[PDB]
Amino acid sequence: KPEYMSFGELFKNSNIFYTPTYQRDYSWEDEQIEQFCNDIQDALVKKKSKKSCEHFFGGVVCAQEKTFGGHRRIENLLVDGQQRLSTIVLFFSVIRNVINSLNCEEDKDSEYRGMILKDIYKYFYLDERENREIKKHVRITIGNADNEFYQSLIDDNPLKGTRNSHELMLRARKKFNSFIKDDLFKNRKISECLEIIDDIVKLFEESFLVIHIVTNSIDDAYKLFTGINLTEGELLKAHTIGICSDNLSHQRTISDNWDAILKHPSKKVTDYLRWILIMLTGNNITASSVLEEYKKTVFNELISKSEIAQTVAYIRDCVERLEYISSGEWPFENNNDNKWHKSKLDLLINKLKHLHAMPLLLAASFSSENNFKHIVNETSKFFIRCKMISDLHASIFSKLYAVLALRIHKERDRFDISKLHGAFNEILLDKDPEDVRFSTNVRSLIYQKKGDNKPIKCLLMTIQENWEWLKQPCQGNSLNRLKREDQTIIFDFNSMTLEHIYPYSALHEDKDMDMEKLKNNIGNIVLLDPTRNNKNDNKPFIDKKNSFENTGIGIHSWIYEQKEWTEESVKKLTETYVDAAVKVFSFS
Amino acid sequence: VKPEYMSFGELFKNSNIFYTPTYQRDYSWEDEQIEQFCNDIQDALVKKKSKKSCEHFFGGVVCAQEKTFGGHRRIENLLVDGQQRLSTIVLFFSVIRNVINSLNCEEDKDSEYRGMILKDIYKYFYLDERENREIKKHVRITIGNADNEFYQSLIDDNPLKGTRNSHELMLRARKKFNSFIKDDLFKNRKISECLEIIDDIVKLFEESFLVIHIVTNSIDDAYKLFTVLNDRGINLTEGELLKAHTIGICSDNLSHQRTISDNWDAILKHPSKKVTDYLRWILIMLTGNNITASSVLEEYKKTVFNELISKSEIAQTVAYIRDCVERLEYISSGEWPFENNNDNKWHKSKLDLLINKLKHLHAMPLLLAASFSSENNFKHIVNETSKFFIRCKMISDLHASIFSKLYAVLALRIHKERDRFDISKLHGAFNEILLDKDPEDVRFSTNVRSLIYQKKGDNKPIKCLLMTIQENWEWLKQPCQGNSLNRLKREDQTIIFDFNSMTLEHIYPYSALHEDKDMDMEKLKNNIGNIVLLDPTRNNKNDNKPFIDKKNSFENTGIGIHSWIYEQKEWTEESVKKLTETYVDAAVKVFSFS
Repeated sequence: KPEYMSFGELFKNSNIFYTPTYQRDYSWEDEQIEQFCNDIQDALVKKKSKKSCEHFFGGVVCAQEKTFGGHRRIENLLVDGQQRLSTIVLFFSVIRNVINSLNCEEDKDSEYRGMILKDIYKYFYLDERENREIKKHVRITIGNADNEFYQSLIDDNPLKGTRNSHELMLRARKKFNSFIKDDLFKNRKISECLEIIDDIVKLFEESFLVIHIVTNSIDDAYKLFTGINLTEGELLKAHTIGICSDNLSHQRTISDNWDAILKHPSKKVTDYLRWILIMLTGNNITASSVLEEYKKTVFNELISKSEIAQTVAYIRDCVERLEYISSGEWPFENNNDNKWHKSKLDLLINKLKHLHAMPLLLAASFSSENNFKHIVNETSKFFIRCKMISDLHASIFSKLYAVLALRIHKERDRFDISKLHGAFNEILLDKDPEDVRFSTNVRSLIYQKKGDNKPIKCLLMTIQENWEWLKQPCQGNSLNRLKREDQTIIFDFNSMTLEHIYPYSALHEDKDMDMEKLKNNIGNIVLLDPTRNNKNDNKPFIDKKNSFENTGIGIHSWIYEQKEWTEESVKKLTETYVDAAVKVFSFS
Repeated sequence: VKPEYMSFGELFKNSNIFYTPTYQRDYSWEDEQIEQFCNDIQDALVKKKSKKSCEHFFGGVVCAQEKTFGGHRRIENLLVDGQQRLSTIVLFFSVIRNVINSLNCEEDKDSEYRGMILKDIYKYFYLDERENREIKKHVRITIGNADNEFYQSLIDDNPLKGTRNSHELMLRARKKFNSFIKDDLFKNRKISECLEIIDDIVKLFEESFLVIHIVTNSIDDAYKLFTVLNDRGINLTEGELLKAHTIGICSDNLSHQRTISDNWDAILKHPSKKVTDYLRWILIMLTGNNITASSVLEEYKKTVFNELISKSEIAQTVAYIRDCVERLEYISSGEWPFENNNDNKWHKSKLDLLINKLKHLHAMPLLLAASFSSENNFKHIVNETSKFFIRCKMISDLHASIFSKLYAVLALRIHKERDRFDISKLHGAFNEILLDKDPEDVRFSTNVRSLIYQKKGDNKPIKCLLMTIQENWEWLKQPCQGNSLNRLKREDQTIIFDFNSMTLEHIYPYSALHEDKDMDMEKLKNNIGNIVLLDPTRNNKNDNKPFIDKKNSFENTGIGIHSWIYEQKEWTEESVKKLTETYVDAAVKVFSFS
């Protein structure tokens, strides 16, 4: 059935290729350039026996093809594949330059070299006659920052080179020379040497294929895979400037702000833009539709008052913050010690990798620093209960955080914390009526023999930090809990100690054969004190009691009181945990 | 100059029969995918009231082979990308069809506008194969083993009861489509108006909602078109693809097919990214030749899953692949892989640093191979690698390819040598790189020298440095011996620093009161020569006041550089210069492997 075409065919036909405006810099590194050569050689090797067909880079995606509006005969707005075609040309400039310097005394420069040279002419130029003049254009033109220098490389008279991409090209060529001269020519006579290049020419003609896909617009091409060449950032840079046509001032402001955004690499740009939008709109917009939604909501004509110019600058500022918050780091200046909350932000996204919260936090950062502080803290507690302890589907977070994120964006410092609780509370009533699913889970928590034990550690740590408020006689309201919570201790999971009250590993003297069934149950587990008290304990309860004498951790009191630790005392702690778990992870 | 497209309707007007590949992944769209599917419909409906309503959705339905000569129905299509979009159209029409089950016999529109629109839309559900004697109408979309049972039932409006999370998603999708047409669209509309929009719905899926049908040559090829950067409704990964290829080799010994099939099943439990990442890091370990993401499918096929290796080892490897995948589940998130009974907390903290705090994923093939070595060899690698990464990436900024070969080769050597590997190899390996990229330590040295305190960050670079010289201080001081193995033996493991509670003090004060504000010194204030770590426990810094009124901080403390600082009379530009050199010197010694 299917129709495929070789790379030669792409250049055989009268095609001219050119990149989009805002085409990203060349990005092929040695990993790509080696693979490009080794692909060749596998197929040279296979030549001796079996087939060399390779479906290279299936898909050279083109966005328009004007036969009367071309650059020369058929313009192609290359959306994906530019690198490959670009380098292929580069590679052939190397084949031409190596060959041209071969000795070639007898019947080669006379014959075979010239026959090879006409067959690759097509990778460099396309001749066209108007009357008596043979005007001839180049077959591929790359990004604006690069093209000038690339062309230089193809003319084998390179320019100096002003940036990374220029260099990345220079190395690929350096590598190509080594690949032909050293790795393929090796030790061979000119006739043996041409024979192998004639096979390279023939590979690109017959064996190396792609699917040539034509498309109606840049956006449609782009939609085929929603980012070596174009991100949403580049498309928005373009759209956004195109909106500010008359005002040549607003443009330069915008171009600059986008360039600062586009510096950062593909994945992070797109992910930031998504998060930013989710905030602004208050909807869990899907990855593909981000490009579309940006234009419908944030960048449009009713919108289009050169507010867009302001918004672009707002995007940058958001990006500058996200570089802190995406890596778990505090967005505000360091003076306020604020270490305890700083420890939460790190926990929340470096340790538990709860990125969903991002638009929340971003919007939070545009509120007050106290707000940010409380939002981070609480949003942890939520995530812990909801997905560390319970295993709810993450879609719980999607819609919740988006409205919140939006709320906070409008309300800023007049945003009040209580909104967060009610918000969290709603959701938790719906999915957990009487704090009964949360409870059953906390109850069925087992210590892990291999983990860092995040889920148990999160639970203990947090109740401990909200212990004082647990034992305050009445009300225990969540807003009071947030005012009267312990921030003096910054718990490190790496140095946290999780004690087995009935010992983890007991020998014959310690016995209790059917207490062994009980160990690992949460009820047989306490957070030891990491305050200077040093937890070098392996023994039975009676022996190891000094561990709980008069220490900073709340539940240690009642653990001391026990003359012995039995099946029943395990049940008695389990419920104490399960209880405070509920009061401490509930919201009002 | 005109490019080809086709609508979802044209797709279905032809005599197509769409099916998924074997092992096609479970249905994965959630409320954000469907809330978009719907908002797409209404905007086009709102744009119908003025301008054009064209819209290129899921451009790129990609089939793998075609047969019309002899078909189950006329034309059969193996879908490798598109299924999920096409499936929630069949779903969404089934929902319109039950919403035209609202007004029975009602006023000359049933046989006119309801019987008609039923048949104009009949096409998404069944394709009438008239056949030799008996009419055989088949369903026009099939979606791989897990769902198809439950799915077929739902469109019919005779739903089964869910057994998987996927089953719920479709059930939610149905339920949300219900609500849309009745509450968003039909909301106070004369049923004449209502039919008018149901009708104008089909017209979009006829004329306005386009795609690009691509026909590929093989499944591999269809997948190659997705080699780079697509993330929604993944129907396959290298994992699923590899399961077929590996089964296809181990077929005529069912013993292997069952053990194989169940392992990949266990593997393929994990979400696709983790799967393709894990698969690469293992291949790298198995070859010692770090290989482009874009080539993992093939390099698995001509290396560890070839025909000359068709020795039933294949099934043992696939099992091994799963051993690794279990391990990688821990290491990947910085969590210790061994039985954590034997405390080893300090090294645990270094793994969490390396993977969760500094994010040096490049190391996974190395870390993985080491986990198959002694837990000692593991301990030491995580340690020494964190040293090398701090040096090369956090302080210096050598480009990440440096690591790519270095680790690939090391991971093999560790895989091959196992528990009788010796650390001095890892040091040598590291040491060769530094002899190459930084022969006389001058690059690393100046980078250290020009480290500045950050007004906003966590200061991870300066912290990585001061903690690490701090932790190796009794070795920096000893009557000099200078051996990397020596350092490793003598190294302090008694404190476990938490970046969140670690304190960086400016020796000349951060914000100095004018009475104490020397101006030449301010040009230095944030330079590392004026920065020191503080005893985490014990003393806590709160004070931005002058050196002299501030000397109590260093007196009899746990951290070595304090002794010298205590000994000063004043804190001059000259004393700064001196410290810089000390830090530069400590670094060069603590961060080398000779």
